[PDB]
Amino acid sequence: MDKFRVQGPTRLQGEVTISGAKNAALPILFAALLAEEPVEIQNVPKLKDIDTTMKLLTQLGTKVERXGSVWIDASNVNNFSAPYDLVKTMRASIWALGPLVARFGQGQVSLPGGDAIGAAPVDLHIFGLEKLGAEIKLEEGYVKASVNGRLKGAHIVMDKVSVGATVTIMSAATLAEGTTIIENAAREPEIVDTANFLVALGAKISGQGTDRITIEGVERLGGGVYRVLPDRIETGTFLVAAAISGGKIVCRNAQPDTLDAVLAKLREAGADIETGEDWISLDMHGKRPKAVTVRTAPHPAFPTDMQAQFTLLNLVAEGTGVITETIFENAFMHVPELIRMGAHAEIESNTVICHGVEKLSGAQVMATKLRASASLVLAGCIAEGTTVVDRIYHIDRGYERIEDKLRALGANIERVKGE
Repeated sequence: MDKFRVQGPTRLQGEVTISGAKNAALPILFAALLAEEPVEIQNVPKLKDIDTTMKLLTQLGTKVERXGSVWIDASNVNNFSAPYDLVKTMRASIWALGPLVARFGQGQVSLPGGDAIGAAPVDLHIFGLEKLGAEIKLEEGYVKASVNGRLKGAHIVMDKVSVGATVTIMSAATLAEGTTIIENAAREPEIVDTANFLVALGAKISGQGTDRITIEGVERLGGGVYRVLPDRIETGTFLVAAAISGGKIVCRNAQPDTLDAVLAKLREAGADIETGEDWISLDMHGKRPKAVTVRTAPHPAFPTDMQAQFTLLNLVAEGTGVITETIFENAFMHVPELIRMGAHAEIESNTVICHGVEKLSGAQVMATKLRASASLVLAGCIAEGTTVVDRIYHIDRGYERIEDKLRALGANIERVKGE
């Protein structure tokens, strides 16, 4: 079980190449089940969930192989069931359902369960599939779907914005007879990416990125090559790394338009930002950041996934700032950790009041979730002395060897194995 040992302080500066977004690669990989011809998915990160997905696809009869790309040949899918053993660690497995029933008229996915009635994300997926005409059975620890003939286009109104269900409905609708309109659709850049992938295969989709997506069903989907978009949260994390350390960083393989709110917030904190077609640069000029006000909200507003990083920024900024969380409740476990490192903060309901200090001090801190976790590593980089971040498996789930990227930026960081 790994930990990170970090020696600070170190200015984070230089260049970093942003990885493809896991959250776009996953739905695209599942959508490839719809493809009749070979597909090459480029820019796919090397993360556990990708491996799990490859294994799942293979179980269905898909030919799969990987490097930076993942090659999928779903021409011969011949099994329509995703078993317990293969789905247990990954809820995104539900994404196999829609493509299977849309293309083959049948599909089933194991449901580990555990969610309280009324707190089951699968519900929205089932809702959408039923709207499309599928018959759904909950039995034998599975969610089973079937339809005689083609799914049928429908006007669907989502009662809650769900990235997961939006992908299931959009994907399955590409092979339905008629037009499907998804009202209250999720707007995430990852949704736009998946839609663009589908269109590259021959689908007819419009409205992606807005609250209303319209899909005109087609007979079949083909194949080809598609490049997954950059990870916007990873980009944000590296931008913040330079912002809190007086550095200058250039993020390569980036997509500026997915980060409007984040860039604008960084500007407020005093950063000098430049953008290009596929890059973003941030320069602090050796200066300490200025405190800012942050309010999380649905895309394209400030992302909840950048909250911890901005909290850290405020904690070492000049002035007093407030971070308000409107999406996820209780997303503040990183705060007591930071306070152990010398930060000054008060948690008040759904907000964190930040009193910026000049320098942090190293400490033994614990990761307990992805973002707050990467934030702890960043704090270690700029803190005085030695910091040990425990439970880094959290970070590993969402960042491709973050220590390597940080090292290239000047960090003194070591992955400690305990051997």
